[PDB]
This record gives sequence, structure tokens and C-alpha cells, in this order.
Amino acid sequence: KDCPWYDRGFCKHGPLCRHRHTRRVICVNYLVGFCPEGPSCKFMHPRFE
Amino acid sequence: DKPWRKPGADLSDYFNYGFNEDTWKAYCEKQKRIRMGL
Amino acid sequence: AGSINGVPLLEVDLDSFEDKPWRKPGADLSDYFNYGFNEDTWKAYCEKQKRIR
Ligand SMILES: [Zn+2]
Ligand SMILES: [Zn+2]
Repeated sequence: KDCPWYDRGFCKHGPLCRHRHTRRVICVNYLVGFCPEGPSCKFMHPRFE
Repeated sequence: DKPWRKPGADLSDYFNYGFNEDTWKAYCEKQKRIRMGL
Repeated sequence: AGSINGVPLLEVDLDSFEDKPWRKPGADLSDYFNYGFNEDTWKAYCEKQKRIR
């Protein structure tokens, strides 16, 4: 299990969330705008949907 | 009002990737501007 | 804030890459480009950012 809202980066509930809040690392390169590794990158590419 | 804001809370339970209240808000503003404007 | 093997991410040229798997007919460009960027839009964003600072 992994929390979808937490996987985006923020969950309003937190400790009260029904799903698990796996701590992840974000890709700075994706955070500035572009990462060529895409799915192969070690670091998370959070979707802002 | 916001439960990440209390000393008995741990932000990491709310924000992933080491975000802060301010860094997350900043991240949302960037999202807003970039996807529309400029 | 970005960098690739010692080069600011905005100053990297996408045309130099050997793979360019973000041209594929159906690839997940969201995996590569954030904020809904495109290869052209990212380079434009890059060229805009450089002219400023
Ligand atoms: Zn959650
Ligand atoms: Zn990445």
C-alpha cells in the first residue's frame, strides 16, 4: 500500500489517513522541469493531477 | 486549525519528499503559474 | 536548481541526447516533462529563463 495523496506530496489527514504514507524522495530534475530517465529514474516524479 | 502545525505532530506524516508547509505552497504556486501563463 | 552530470538543467541541449525516448508515439511524457512541458515548450521555457538571469 501507498497513499495516493501523499505520493503527490501532501495529505490533509496525515496520521489519520486510512492508507500508508511511504516516505519517498523527489527528483530535483523533475522538480525544475525535466528528467531524461523518466520511469527509470531512481527518484520520484510526482504527478500534480 | 491545521494539524501538521502542532508540536505533537510530525510534518513528514503530512508532507512527502521533505516538503514544508512553505515549500509545498511554493510548489503549488509554481504549478499554477507554469501550467498557465508566462 | 537542476543539473545533469555537471551542467545546469536549463543549459543542457535536448538535441544532443542519443535516446530521446520522449518522442515515442505514446510515451508517458509526464514521466519526463513536469508541468505539462513538451520538448519544444521545455526548450522555450529554458530559453526564456536564460535570457532573464
Ligand atoms: Zn494519506
Ligand atoms: Zn528523475
